[PDB]
Amino acid sequence: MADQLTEEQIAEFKEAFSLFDKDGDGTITTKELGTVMRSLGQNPTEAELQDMINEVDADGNGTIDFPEFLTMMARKMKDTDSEEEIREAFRVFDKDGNGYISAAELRHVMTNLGEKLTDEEVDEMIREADIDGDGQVNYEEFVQMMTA
Amino acid sequence: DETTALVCDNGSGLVKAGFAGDDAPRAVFPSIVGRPRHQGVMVGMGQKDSYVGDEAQSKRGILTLKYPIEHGIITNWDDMEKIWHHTFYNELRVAPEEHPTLLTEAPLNPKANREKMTQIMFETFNVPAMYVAIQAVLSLYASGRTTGIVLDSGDGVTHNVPIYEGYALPHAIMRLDLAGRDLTDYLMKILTERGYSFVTTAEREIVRDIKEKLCYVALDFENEMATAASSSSLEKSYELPDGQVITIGNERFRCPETLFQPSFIGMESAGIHETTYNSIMKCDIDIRKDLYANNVMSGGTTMYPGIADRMQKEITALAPSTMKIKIIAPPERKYSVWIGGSILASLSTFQQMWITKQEYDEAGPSIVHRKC
Amino acid sequence: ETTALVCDNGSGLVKAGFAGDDAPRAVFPSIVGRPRHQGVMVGMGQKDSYVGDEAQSKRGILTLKYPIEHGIITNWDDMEKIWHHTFYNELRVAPEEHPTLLTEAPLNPKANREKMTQIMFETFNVPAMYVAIQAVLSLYASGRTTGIVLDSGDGVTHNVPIYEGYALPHAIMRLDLAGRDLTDYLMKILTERGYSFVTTAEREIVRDIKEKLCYVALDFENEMATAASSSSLEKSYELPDGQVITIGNERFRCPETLFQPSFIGMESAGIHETTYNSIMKCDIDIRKDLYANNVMSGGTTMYPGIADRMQKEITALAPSTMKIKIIAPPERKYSVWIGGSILASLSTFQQMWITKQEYDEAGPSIVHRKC
Amino acid sequence: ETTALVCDNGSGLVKAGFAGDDAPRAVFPSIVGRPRKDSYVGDEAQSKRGILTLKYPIEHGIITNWDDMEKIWHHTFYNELRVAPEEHPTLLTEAPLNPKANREKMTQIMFETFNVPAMYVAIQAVLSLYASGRTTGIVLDSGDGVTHNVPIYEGYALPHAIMRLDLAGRDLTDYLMKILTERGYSFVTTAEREIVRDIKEKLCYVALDFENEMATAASSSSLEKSYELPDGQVITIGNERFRCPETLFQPSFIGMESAGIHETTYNSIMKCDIDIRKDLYANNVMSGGTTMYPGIADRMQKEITALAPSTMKIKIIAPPERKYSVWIGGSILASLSTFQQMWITKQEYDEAGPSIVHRKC
Amino acid sequence: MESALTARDRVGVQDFVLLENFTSEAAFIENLRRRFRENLIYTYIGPVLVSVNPYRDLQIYSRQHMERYRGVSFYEVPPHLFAVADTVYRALRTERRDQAVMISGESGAGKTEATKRLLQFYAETCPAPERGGAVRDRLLQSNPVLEAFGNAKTLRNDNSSRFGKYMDVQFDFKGAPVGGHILSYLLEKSRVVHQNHGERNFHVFYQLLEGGEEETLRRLGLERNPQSYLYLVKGQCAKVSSINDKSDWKVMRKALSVIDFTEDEVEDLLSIVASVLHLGNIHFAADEDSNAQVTTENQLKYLTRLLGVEGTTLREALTHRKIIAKGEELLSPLNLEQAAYARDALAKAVYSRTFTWLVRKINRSLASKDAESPSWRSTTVLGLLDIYGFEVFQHNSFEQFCINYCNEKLQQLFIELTLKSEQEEYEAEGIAWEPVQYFNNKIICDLVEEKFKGIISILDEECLRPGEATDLTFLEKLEDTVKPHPHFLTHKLADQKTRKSLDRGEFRLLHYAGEVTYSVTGFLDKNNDLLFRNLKETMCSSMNPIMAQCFDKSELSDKKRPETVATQFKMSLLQLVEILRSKEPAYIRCIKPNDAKQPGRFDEVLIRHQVKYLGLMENLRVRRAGFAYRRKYEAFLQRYKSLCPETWPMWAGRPQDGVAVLVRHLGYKPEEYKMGRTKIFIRFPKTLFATEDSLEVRRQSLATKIQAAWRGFHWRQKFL
Ligand SMILES: Nc1ncnc2c1ncn2[C@@H]1O[C@H](COP(=O)(O)OP(=O)(O)O)[C@@H](O)[C@H]1O
Ligand SMILES: Nc1ncnc2c1ncn2[C@@H]1O[C@H](COP(=O)(O)OP(=O)(O)O)[C@@H](O)[C@H]1O
Ligand SMILES: [Mg+2]
Ligand SMILES: [Mg+2]
Ligand SMILES: [Mg+2]
Repeated sequence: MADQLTEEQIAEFKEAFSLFDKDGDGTITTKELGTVMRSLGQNPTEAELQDMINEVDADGNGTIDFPEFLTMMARKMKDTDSEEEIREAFRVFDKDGNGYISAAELRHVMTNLGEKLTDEEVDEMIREADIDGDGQVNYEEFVQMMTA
Repeated sequence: DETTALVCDNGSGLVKAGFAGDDAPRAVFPSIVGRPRHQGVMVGMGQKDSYVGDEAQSKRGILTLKYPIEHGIITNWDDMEKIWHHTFYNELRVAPEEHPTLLTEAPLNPKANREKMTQIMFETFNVPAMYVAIQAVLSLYASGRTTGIVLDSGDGVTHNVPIYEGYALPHAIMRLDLAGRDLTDYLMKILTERGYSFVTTAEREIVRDIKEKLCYVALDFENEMATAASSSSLEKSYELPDGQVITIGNERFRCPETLFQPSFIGMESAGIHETTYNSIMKCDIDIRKDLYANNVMSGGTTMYPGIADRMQKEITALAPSTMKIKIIAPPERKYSVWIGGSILASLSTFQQMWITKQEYDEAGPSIVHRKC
Repeated sequence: ETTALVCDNGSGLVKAGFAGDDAPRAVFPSIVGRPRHQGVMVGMGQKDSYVGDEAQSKRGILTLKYPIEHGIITNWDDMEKIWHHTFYNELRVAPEEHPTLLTEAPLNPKANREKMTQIMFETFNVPAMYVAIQAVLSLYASGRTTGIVLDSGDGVTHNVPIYEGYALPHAIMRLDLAGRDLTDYLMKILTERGYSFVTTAEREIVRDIKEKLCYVALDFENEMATAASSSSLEKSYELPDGQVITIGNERFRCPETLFQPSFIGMESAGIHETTYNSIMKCDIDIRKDLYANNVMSGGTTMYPGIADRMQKEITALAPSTMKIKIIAPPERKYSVWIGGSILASLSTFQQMWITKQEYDEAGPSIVHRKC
Repeated sequence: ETTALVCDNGSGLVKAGFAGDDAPRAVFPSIVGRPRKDSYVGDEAQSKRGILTLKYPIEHGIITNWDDMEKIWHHTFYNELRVAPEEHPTLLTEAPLNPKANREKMTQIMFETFNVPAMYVAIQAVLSLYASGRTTGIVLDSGDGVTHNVPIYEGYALPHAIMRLDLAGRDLTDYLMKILTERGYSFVTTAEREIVRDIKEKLCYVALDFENEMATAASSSSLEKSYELPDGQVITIGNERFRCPETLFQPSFIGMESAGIHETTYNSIMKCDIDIRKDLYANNVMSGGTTMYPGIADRMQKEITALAPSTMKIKIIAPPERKYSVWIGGSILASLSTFQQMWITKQEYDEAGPSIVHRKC
Repeated sequence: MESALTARDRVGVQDFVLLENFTSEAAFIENLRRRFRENLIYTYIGPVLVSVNPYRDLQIYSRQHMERYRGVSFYEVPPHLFAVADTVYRALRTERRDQAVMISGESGAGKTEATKRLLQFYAETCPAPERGGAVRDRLLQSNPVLEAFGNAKTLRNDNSSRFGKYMDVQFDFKGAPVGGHILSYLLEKSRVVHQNHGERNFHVFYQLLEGGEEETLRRLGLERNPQSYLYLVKGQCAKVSSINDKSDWKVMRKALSVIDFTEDEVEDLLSIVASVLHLGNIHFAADEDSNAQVTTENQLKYLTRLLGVEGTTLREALTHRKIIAKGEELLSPLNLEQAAYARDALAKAVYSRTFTWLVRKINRSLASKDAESPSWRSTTVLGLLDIYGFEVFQHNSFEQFCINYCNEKLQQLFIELTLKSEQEEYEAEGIAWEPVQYFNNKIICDLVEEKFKGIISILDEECLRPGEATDLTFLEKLEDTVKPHPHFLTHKLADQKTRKSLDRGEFRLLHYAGEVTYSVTGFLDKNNDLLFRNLKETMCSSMNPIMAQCFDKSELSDKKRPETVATQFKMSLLQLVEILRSKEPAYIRCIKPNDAKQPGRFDEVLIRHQVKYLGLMENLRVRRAGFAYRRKYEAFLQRYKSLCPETWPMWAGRPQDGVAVLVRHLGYKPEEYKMGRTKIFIRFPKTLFATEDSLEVRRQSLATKIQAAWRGFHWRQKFL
C-alpha cells in the first residue's frame, strides 16, 4: 500500500537476516524478529512485535520464515517513530523544561513505564546518555544522535 | 336699720357685701391690702401706711399689693382684719355689733379657717350672731332650686357640690385649687411670647383686666388654634394705662382653655368638665339624671363668653346620650353667692341656725363645726 | 425548670414567685407611670412608661395609674405591661416554661377571667394556667379546712365561708371598699388639718402615711373624746421634702371607715356586720364552727387594734355562748400568696390546671367550666 | 470637617467655638461701637472705647437691634472663629421665657444670611446641666442681662416651675454707676460702663450677712479697696463693694418688686412636686458671670437653708468654670450622637419658614 | 503546578481553589490533615500561604532550599515560605512600590518562626549579606524588649502579643538591605490598668518584681510580692508555673544592654515601669464638696523621685481639670470617678508612651547611617506585619471587641483586595464575572463604626452624656438604636429559642468568624481615657529623660476634649488600613494543629476554630470565583498537546487555536471551560484532574516510543 520493497532493500534485509540464521535453517526466533528489525535500524515496540507475531506463532515451532519477516518489516516501514516526536516525548519527562534530564530521573521512568528497560539496558543507555559524565543528559542532542 | 343681717361674701379676689333683703351687694371691692414701696417725700401729705380695696387699686403703681386670701385660705389674718374693718366702717358704714353677719367659705377648707373667722368676729368685731355658709350651697338658694350640681369658680378655688332635693352629698364634693388667679398668672406667662414683661403685683391687675375683656372660651380649641394660626380676625388690641396698644391673638382663648386642660399650668388634675362628670357619677341610688338637668355655674371665672356652650359640649361627650345636659348660666352669676346668702339670711326658718354670741361663751371656736 | 408560677395580681401590689417558695420573690406596686412633662435632657435614654418600683421611684415626673380597680382589670395594655415586667424583669423567667396560678376576687365579671386566660395563653404562651379565688387561698394558707375569711386587699373586701372544704357560694359577700378607698378618705380628712394632697404621686405619700400612722379605735366615740381633749394620740410624719405633718383623730377616722362605710358615703354595713351576715346566712349547725375560725388577710386587715375591734364587734352580734376567735396571722398580707404556693404544690391539683390543649379546644370560656 | 458650631450670644459676651472643644475660642463683648470703619466690634471696639458710642444689641436676652446683631455674628464667624458657616450646623442659646420673634428671626438669619446647613436653639440653664454632669437639679443661670431658674428632674423640665428675673450683671453695673457717685466719682458715658464693669469684676463680693458688713464698714477702713483707672486717677471703694451684689438678694435697691435670687430659687422648688424637692435642694447649679462673686455660693446656701426645712441637705454647685458652663454644655449637646437627629435642617425651613423652631426646640 | 495532581489522593491539592467541593470546610480541613500527615506544611489559597506548625525541625529552611525558590514564579513550584519571600522581593525590585507580608494566626501558631525565617531568606540571599545579617540580628534581638512590654498572659495563652508589631527591611536601588524600621500599632493599653480573671498585666512588671537586685528595687517600691499593687492583681493570676519571670528578666536586661541602652537609660525606663505600679496604688477620698483628694502620701513620695515631676503638681493634676478660656486658666476639681479615670488615663498614657519610645529608640538604631536624600537614586521598604488574631473567650469584653473589630476591618480590606484582584483578571481576559455571593463585611463595620449610629458612636456618647451612666444603660440604648439590624442581637431582641444561649447584660455580633457575645460590664470604665491637658502639662515638665521626650510641649496646643479608647482605636485602625491599601500585601496564615505543642497530632476540633478565625473559607469562596483554574495557552498547550493528534509534537499556528482543537479532542462541554484573551479557564477541577489523568496514561506511550528508539539504536551501536 504505502510503499513496496526494492530488490536492493530486500538484499540488505536478507544479508542482515543471514547473521541471525547463521546455520542455514532460514528462520529466526519469534522474539529475535525484533533484533533483526533493530539491526536494520527500525524502531519497533514490543507490543508491535507481539501483535504481528500473534499471526505467525499459531502453529508453534518458535521461529518465523524470511517471507513473513519481510512482510512484518514492510508493515513497520509505514510509520517509524521520528526525531521531533521522540524529542518532544523526552520534553514531557523533563521537570523544568530546561533541555536536560538527570541520570536518576531517566533511570526512574525507563524502569517504571511501558515496555520497561531492564537495569542492564538502563546502565547501557546511561553509559552514552551521560556523554561527558556530569550526571545530566541533554535529550535534545541525544535524540539527534539516536535517530540518525 | 334695727338688726338686718350683714352678708359678707369675703371671696378670694373680691369682697362682696351688703344687707340681706337687697337685690345685690352695696360694697364690691378688690380684696387687696397694699403698702407703699418707695419712701415718702411730700411732708405736707397725710400718707397712710396701708391702703385697702379701691384705695390700694387706684394707687397700684406705688404700692406692693397682697391678698390676705389664697385659694380660699386666709393666709394673713391682719390684712383680713384690715379688710373687714374697711367693709364695716368705710364701705357699709355700720357697727358690726349691731348686725348679725353671714360669712361664706369654699368646701373642704382647713378647719382653723372657720375657727379663726369665728374668733375674730366675736373677740374683735363683737358680732351678735354669725354663721359660715358654703358658697356652692348659696348659688342654689340664689337660683331658686333645691336640686343641682353647682360649679362655683372664684379667684382662688373651683369646686363642684352636688345637692339633691335639699341634701348635699359630702363624698361627691370636688375641689380644684385652679381659678381666676391661676388663669391670671398664666396669662402673664402667655403675654411673654410677644415680649410683654408684666412682673409687678400692680401689673398682675393689668393682666387681670385683659382677661376680663378679651379672653373667651373656644367652642373647639384645636379649631380655634388652626383659625388663629391662619387669620388676623381673632386678634384684639388692648390699651395699657400709659397709652401702649398691646395686641392679643390665640393668647385670648388659650388662657380660659386651662380650665379644660389644667396641664397647661402644669397641674395633674382633670378639667372642670371631667370634675363635673366625676362628681355626678359619684352620686347615689336615684339622683344622677336630675343633676345633669341642673348644672349651675357660679363665680367670676364662669363669666367668659363661650363657657356654657363649651361645658354643655364637654359633659355631653361624657354623659349617657339619652340624658338632657342643661346648663344654668344666669347673667347675675358673678354675685350668685352673695344673692344666695341674701336669700338665706332673710329666711324666717334660718333664724335659729345662727351661732349666737352667747353660744360662743358656752363653747369655744369649735362651735362652727357643730352649728354649720 | 418546671415549677409552677403563682401571681397574686390583686388591686394594689402584684405578688409573684414559684410554688414551694415561702414568700413572693416579686412584691411591687401594680402601677404603670407615664411621663407628665417636657423631656429636655437629650441622650438620657428615657423610657415611654415605668412599672412598679421604677414608677414608685420616679413619681414626681409620672402620672401613675393602676389598671386594676375594685379587683377588675380596667386597662389591658397596662396590665400586659405589668405581667411582662413580672416575668421578664422581676422573676427573670420565660412564662412558656411554667404553669401559672393566677388569683382573683369572688363576684368579679366573667370577662375578667376570660381575658386573663386569653393573655396567659395567646400573649405569654404558658403551658397551663388556673384561676383561684383569693380568700380560698388565704384559708388554705392557714392550714385549715373550715373557716370564714375576711380578705380586705387594696380594692375589694370579701367574706367567703368554707366548711370542711366546701364554700357556701350564696353566703359569699363582697364589698367594693378597701385600702384604696381608705387612702382616698385620708386625702379628704387630711385637708381638715390644712395639708393638701391632689396628684397621684401624692396619693402614694398619703398611702404611706396610712400604713405607718393609722390604727383602729377599740371604741371610736372614746378615742374621739381622747383626741378632742388631749395631745396624747397625735403623731408626726416627715414628707419627702422634709415638711412635718402632724395628725390625731385622722389616724383612726380613716380605719373606722371599715366599720362605718357611711364616712366614705356608702349605705352597706361595716366589715363586722358583713362578716356576721355571712355567718348567719350559713346553716345553723355550721355557724358554731365558723365563729371559731375568722381568718383575716390582705393588707387592709393590717392595722394595729383591728382584730380586737373585730372580736369586740362580732361578740356584740353573736349569741353570748359562742367562742369567737379571729385568726390574724402576722404575715396576713401574704396569706393569699402562701396559699397559692401550697395549693399549687399539691399532687392532687396537678390535674386541675387548664392546659393550652383544653384552651385550643374551647377558647377563653374554658375557665368557667374549670374554676 | 463638618463639626458643629456652638454659640452663646447672651447679653454681655459672645462665647463661641466648636462642639469638640474643652472651652470656647471666641470670647468677646457683645458690642458694636460707632464713631462719636463706620463701626467696630468686640475686642476692637472695647480697645478703641474713647471715640465710640458702645451699643449692646441684646438687652434682657432679647435682640433689640438686628442690624448690629448681624455684625456680631459676622465678626464671630469670619474674624474670631475664622470659618465659613455654610460648612457647620450651628447651636445657638437663648433664655427660657423669651419672645417668639427672637427665635424666628435668629432662625431666619442663620438660614438666609449665613446659609447654615442645620441649626438649633437651646435654653441656657438646660445646657448648663450638661457641663455639670447632672440630669437632676435646679439651675440658676445668671448672665449679663437675665437671671433665670430652670428646675429639671431625671431630664424632664418642669416648665410651669421656670422662673425668670429681668435683672443681672448690667443692672448691677448700672447700680454701681449709681452708688459710686456718692463718693464723687462720675461715670456717665457708654465707655465708662466698661470701666465700672471692670470695677465690679474685681472689687465686689457677696456679703454673708449684709447688715453686719454695713456695720463693719461703718466702724473701720478694713473693707476699703483701690482701683487705678486708665488715666491713673485712683478710685477707693468700701461699703460700695458688697452693696452692689446685694441687689441680687434685694432687688428693692434697684426699685424692682421681685424676690431675691435665693427666694426666686426656693419659689421654683415650691412649684415642683413634693417628691422632686429633696433632689433639687441637693443640686442647685449656678452658671454665667454674675454667679462669680466671692461668697455667693455661701450666701446662697445660708439663705436657702433658712427657707428649706431643717432636715433637707442644701448643696450649691458652683464650678470654677461657671462663666463658660452654658457654652461647655452646648459643646456636649452638639456632640451627642442622639442629638444629631434633632437639628432643624434648611430643607425643613423651606417647608415651614421661621415658625419651625417652635415645633423642634 | 499540575505534576502533583496524580498524587492528590495522599498529598492533597496544593492550592485549595482546586479542591472540588470548595464550599465544604470539612474538605478544607481534610486536605490540611492529608498534607500535614505527609509533612507538607505549606498550601496556597491562590497567592495566600496557609501554613500549619510542624512542632519539628523539618530541614526545609536550609540554604539549598532558598536558592530553589529564588527567581521562580510561585505556582511553578511547591508552596513554601520562600515562595512568598521571593515573590515579595521580586515585586519590590521590579514594580518599586513598597511591599508588605501579613503574618497571621493564633498565638503559638508559628508566626515567630515565619518572621525569623523570612528575615533569614532576605539575609542569606541578598546582595549585601553582611549588613543584611546585622539588620536581621538587630531586628530579632529586639524581641525580649518588645515581648516584655507588649505581650501578656491571657486565658488562651501564656505569652500573647497585645500589639500589631511591624518590621521593615529597607532596600536601596541595588537591592542591598541598608537598614530596617520598626513600628507598633494598636497596643491593648487598657491592660495596664484592668485585667480580666486569669490574665496578667504586661510581662515586665512581674519580671521586675520576681527578678531584680535588692538595691535595684530599693530605689523604687521594693515589696517583692506582686499582690501589693492594684494594677498587677485584678486578674488574680500574678503567680503562674509556666512563666519563669526571674529568668525572663535576666534575658531581657541583657537584651536592653545588647540593643545599646546605656545603663542610665535602663534606670530611667525601670523608673517609668515602677511609676506605673505606684499610680495604681493612689487612693482618692471625697471632701464635703464631693471633690476628690489624694489620701495616701507613700505613692507620691516615690512618684516625685521616679516620674521626676513636682509632688504638689502631680497632686493637683490627678484632682483638677484645667480649662483655658479668654486667656484665663480655670482648675475645675474632679469627683471620685473622674479622679480614678485621671490616674488610670495617666498610667495608660505613661505606659503606651514609654513603649512607643522603646520602639523609636530601637527603630533609630536600625535606620541607615547614609544620607538617603536626593540626588540619592531611590529607596524601597519590604515589611512584615504581625497583628493579633480574632479572639473568642468564655467571657468577651471591651478588649476582644476592639481586637475583633480590627480583624473585621483587616478581613474587609483583604476580601476587597482579593475580589478586585480576581475581577481585574476577568476583565483583562474578557470573561464575564459570574457573580459570587460572599459574607459582606461592610455591614458589620458600619454597625461598629458608623458616624452617629455605630456601636462606637453610641459608646462614645455614653461616656459624654450627663447623669448617672452604666454599662446596662449603654446596652439599653444599643437595643433601641441598633434594634432591626441583621448582625446584632441581645437577650431582649432574641426570640425565646435563642434567648437561652444569651445573658442579660450581653450583646452578640455576627462576625466573619461566626457569632461573638460581649459582656457589657466594664465597657464604660475601659472606654474612658480622661487624660486632661493638666496631666500632660505636668508630665512635659519631668526631670526623667523618657517622660520629657514622651510628652512634648507642642501637644498642649490641642483644644479638643480627651478622645475615648474606642475612638482612638477606630482612628488608629483606619490609619493602619490606609497604610495597607497603599502598600502591596502578601499574606501568610498560620494554623496551630494541637494545643499540646506536639508533633504529628492534628486536632480538627481546634483547627476548625482557627480556619474559621482566619476566614480561609471566605477567601477560598472569593479566590475560586467562577473558575477553579486558568493558565496561559502556551503553558497549557505545551503540557497537554500530546493528547490531541493535531497538536503533537508541534501545533500548526497560534496557541489559542491549538487549545481550541485540543479541548475538543478532550470533549470539554461548553460550560466546563472558557477561552480568555491569553488564558484557558477551567470551571471545575473535575475537567483538569481528568486531563492530568489522561496525561498520566499518555506517559506510557511517550516512554514506549523513547525505549523503542533506544532499542533500535542499540544494535547499530554495538555491531558493524
Ligand atoms: N367678665 C369676666 N370675664 C372673665 N373673668 C372674670 C370676669 N369677671 C370677673 N372675672 C374674674 O373672676 C374672678 C373674680 O370672681 P369672684 O367670684 O368675684 O371671685 P371671688 O369670690 O373668689 O372673690 C377674678 O379672677 C376676675 O378677673
Ligand atoms: N469675676 C466676676 N465677678 C463679678 N461679675 C463678673 C465677673 N466676671 C464677669 N462678671 C459679670 O458677668 C456678666 C457676664 O456674664 P456672662 O455669663 O458672660 O453673661 P452673658 O452671656 O449674658 O454675656 C457681666 O455683667 C460681667 O461684668
Ligand atoms: Mg367667690
Ligand atoms: Mg395586690
Ligand atoms: Mg453673653
